[PDB]
Amino acid sequence: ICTAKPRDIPMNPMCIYRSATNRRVWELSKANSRFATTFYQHLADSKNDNDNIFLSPLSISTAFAMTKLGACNDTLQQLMEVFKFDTISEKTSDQIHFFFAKLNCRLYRKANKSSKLVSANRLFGDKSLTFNETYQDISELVYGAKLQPLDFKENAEQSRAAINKWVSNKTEGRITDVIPSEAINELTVLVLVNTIYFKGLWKSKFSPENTRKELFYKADGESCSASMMYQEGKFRYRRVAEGTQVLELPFKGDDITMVLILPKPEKSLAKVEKELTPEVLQEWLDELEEMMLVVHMPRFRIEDGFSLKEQLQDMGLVDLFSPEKSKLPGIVAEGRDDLYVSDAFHKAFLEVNEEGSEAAASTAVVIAGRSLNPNRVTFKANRPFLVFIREVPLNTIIFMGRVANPC
Ligand SMILES: *[C@@H]1O[C@H](CO)[C@@H](O[C@@H]2O[C@H](CO)[C@@H](O[C@@H]3O[C@H](CO)[C@@H](O)[C@H](O[C@@H]4O[C@H](CO)[C@@H](O)[C@H](O)[C@@H]4O)[C@@H]3O)[C@H](O)[C@H]2NC(C)=O)[C@H](O)[C@H]1NC(C)=O
Ligand SMILES: *[C@@H]1O[C@H](CO)[C@@H](O[C@@H]2O[C@H](CO)[C@@H](O)[C@H](O)[C@H]2NC(C)=O)[C@H](O)[C@H]1NC(C)=O
Ligand SMILES: *[C@@H]1O[C@H](CO)[C@@H](O)[C@H](O)[C@H]1NC(C)=O
Repeated sequence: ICTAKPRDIPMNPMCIYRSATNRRVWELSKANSRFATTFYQHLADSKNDNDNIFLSPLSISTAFAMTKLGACNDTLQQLMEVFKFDTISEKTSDQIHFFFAKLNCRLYRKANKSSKLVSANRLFGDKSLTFNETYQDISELVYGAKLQPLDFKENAEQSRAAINKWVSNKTEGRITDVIPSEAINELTVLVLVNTIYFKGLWKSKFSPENTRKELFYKADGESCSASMMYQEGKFRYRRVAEGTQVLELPFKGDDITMVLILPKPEKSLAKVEKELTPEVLQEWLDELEEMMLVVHMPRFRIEDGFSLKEQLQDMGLVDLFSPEKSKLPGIVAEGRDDLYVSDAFHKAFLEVNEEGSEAAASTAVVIAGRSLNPNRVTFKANRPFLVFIREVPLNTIIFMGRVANPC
């Protein structure tokens, strides 16, 4: 529950780590964003400069915190480090989860229903096994993560298909193939899943009479018909250092806003992407002022889908993915120490139009399946701009991306 005190909810898991109440929530937002930034940069490195990039970093943190609940030692420590939970001012590693839940409460349970922002988590564990009873309870109590019994052992590729359809249902059709083909096997014990959906209407619309098809040129040497939108109004805006523009497009309500970032034409995104931090982002935010301006942005849809393994390994999640060293003895009943994350996937969808925006994303951590290779199917394109959908009052980057192809 959201309306509760720190001691009230007995959320003491197995392990623990070292290292008014509203300020906890806020410290976790700083943590989350630091992860978000860093995760973004590593992920950027993996991709081309001209490739699209979209994701919910909030989603990832959530799914990995869910996982954290049955972690121990060199798995629990790394989890806190990598996801900057070891930054929040509190001495115990089980205190993260009370605040994450409260953050989640603020995010997904508001009276202000200008824009729709929902989330659904769920554990899908093998049917034959028994899961630690405290584990289970906290999972559902803190995150809302019910445990659904699927037949990993026998009917494997249909349970892969049932988790995907579950995500699909919770993301209004947008997120369809979270779990890639052939990743859930006969040994798959548990699959931890997050889901976030957003849909907002602009605070000020783009009339559809003013949209114009104009052609877009890629770095390879190709053309596509972009659909530019147009509008004129007062918008929080700033031309910052190096001739970079930061424009903010608030949604009906003012609580959630889309924040664009475009570099001076000559320059690339790289410089800005390489120096991108939470501090940097808030600087610009504080700088912005109300301005009469003409906005031209595309009518477009981007979808991004990837594994988090290599990237997260790079930032320090090494034990968790390791078959020999991974430490997760709070999940099942006996302490099965053959629990290790095979692979973890993410998939996001962005759609911006005249009427507003729709964003969806999902994260699925898979315990003991296979670890497949990055399945890449995307093309490079020119002149990219960063997008960020954020919740103002609670300092959280919900979605975050780099649009690079508006067709
Ligand atoms: C994801 O799965 C959800 C269930 O867990 C499911 O949501 C439920 O869907 C039904 C839709 O049939 C919702 O019920 C609606 O309730 C109102 C009651 O006021 C009805 O008016 C409405 O029926 C429509 O109304 C007409 C009758 O005047 C009829 O002619 C129309 O054709 C139509 O049937 C529904 O009965 C229910 O509230 C939903 N929520 C829950 C929690 O159950 C989702 O559809 C599914 N989403 C996706 C994307 O798959
Ligand atoms: C489920 O996990 C809990 C902790 O995550 C385990 O219980 C703890 O066990 C130690 C002693 O063995 C006690 O000091 C703690 O107070 C226990 N917690 C509770 C709530 O009992 C528990 O052993 C696990 N259960 C199973 C079946 O494995
Ligand atoms: C891991 O942590 C538990 C308690 O936190 C401790 O008992 C154990 O010795 C640690 N090390 C290993 C290798 O398990």
